[PDB]
Amino acid sequence: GAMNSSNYAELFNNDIKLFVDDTNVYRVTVHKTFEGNVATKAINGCIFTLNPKTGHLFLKIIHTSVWAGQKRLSQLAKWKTAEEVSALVRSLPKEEQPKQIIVTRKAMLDPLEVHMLDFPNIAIRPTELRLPFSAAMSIDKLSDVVMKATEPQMVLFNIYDDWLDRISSYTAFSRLTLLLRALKTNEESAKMILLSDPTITIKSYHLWPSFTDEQWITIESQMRDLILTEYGRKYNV
Amino acid sequence: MNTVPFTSAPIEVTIGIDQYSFNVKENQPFHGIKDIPIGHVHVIHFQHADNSSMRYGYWFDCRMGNFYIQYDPKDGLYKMMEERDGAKFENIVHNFKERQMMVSYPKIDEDDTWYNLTEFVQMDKIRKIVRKDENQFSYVDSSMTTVQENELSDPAHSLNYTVINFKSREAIRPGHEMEDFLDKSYYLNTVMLQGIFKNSSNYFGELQFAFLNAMFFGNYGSSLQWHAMIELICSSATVPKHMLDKLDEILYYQIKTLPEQYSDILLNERVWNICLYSSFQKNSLHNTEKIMENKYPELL
Ligand SMILES: O=C(c1cccs1)N(CCO)C1CC1
Ligand SMILES: O=C(c1cccs1)N(CCO)C1CC1
Repeated sequence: GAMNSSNYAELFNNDIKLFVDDTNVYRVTVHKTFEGNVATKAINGCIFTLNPKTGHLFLKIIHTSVWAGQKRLSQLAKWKTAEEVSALVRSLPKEEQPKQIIVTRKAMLDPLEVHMLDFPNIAIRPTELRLPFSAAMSIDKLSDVVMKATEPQMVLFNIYDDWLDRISSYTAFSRLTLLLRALKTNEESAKMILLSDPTITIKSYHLWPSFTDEQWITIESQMRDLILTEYGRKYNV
Repeated sequence: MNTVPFTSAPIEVTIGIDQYSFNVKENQPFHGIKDIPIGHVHVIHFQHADNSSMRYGYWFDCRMGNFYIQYDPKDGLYKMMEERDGAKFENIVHNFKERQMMVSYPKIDEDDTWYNLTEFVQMDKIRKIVRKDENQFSYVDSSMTTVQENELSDPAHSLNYTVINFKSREAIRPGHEMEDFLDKSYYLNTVMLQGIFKNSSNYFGELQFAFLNAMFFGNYGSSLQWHAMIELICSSATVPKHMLDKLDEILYYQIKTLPEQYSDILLNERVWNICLYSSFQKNSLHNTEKIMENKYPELL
């Protein structure tokens, strides 16, 4: 069934699973035309496909050329997402294929189900949480590779850096979700927290700064505050 | 005009013949139904007074043999049987008619309702959906499940309707996932019409038979099948114009005949609102949309 708070540790068991988020697949800027009408201009996007146990991120970059001459783009975007996820699964060795794919938006269920008919033993599941995976384009290195792309491209990352050397998947995913919630809630303040100290660097092969265990506790506390204040301050409290 | 005699009526029962019905009291001198119009299939159906559970009945065509009803006190139901001795049958019927112990099929002359509900329904096709080849007539009841229902448990007692499944490899060509899911014309015209049913008449016949079993027996799997066959046409952008016009007539008469007090269980809100207001054919079912809006505006 649906993935929710009640079955949260299931994410970190030994059944291979993927989250798929399609929020950033079809991205536009809205602008005025010379005649005073409104038009969209598409910009590059990405599918965010994440193994929550290992941190492996399959980032399929969606180049704007895939929209050329097409209609009903927001609908096509869901089917394109399902096509690419299905292609990714077929490219993996059998023993690496997922047993479940969890979609962050219910509108992805039928497109993925149809594209995965060849895989009757892969469960396609919705989630009840409002997971903040849309903020992935607030991660600077991810945003950079998406916007620079000149053609369709898959880029692989570990979204946990080296954290799993010191913490469990359960803790790593919780830290990721907290950082993404911070980035979603107030991007500027969140990014100030993460880079304020010039002595804490981001290794070339990492996405996040090299915080010590102690520094992560401080950082995570600061993200909770920013998110607590804003949840208070947004419900004006 | 043919006759279905009854040996007797030992238990109190509501007997239906097509869209008509009448009450027979325990041990009342009822000996059958006469003046049944030749040229159509018919259904004779039963609801016992004690146990309104289990409506059941028989589909038959008097051109295919001489049929009668006889109550079985062991199995507790009225059974259809074939009489092979033709002179014995004529002699029985003639005597029951002389003693005026039969009800008359009560068709009004202007009234085309039964033809309109059974236009494409043929005994030969009923007998492939309801498999029991030693009989020329077919038993159906409220509880019987469909083959597709059994895939999701006695195979001999099943309704073998054509399986329709919109998220199936049969429905979806590799490489046309989005196209075929959003526009089911491929599945309708190539897979089902050209491949399985061979023509639109057999498709309509199964659709009409499914509706009639839903209405007369409350058969839930039949109702699912009727709505699936409607939805498959409405969700196809490319349907022959003659099929759309005929479908509108078919559904019009089904909706016209449906008891108003059964509409809540027998009509699926999602399918009908999709078909009439969102689908490719939202503007192709004028008669059906007008009777639905005037008779069941709540559903919509
Ligand atoms: O902060 C939390 C909270 C847990 C329990 C109350 S807050 N996160 C991120 C961990 O740093 C996740 C739910 C565990
Ligand atoms: O605006 C917010 C939040 C603000 C601050 C922390 S969460 N939410 C969370 C729902 O309560 C919106 C749904 C996206």
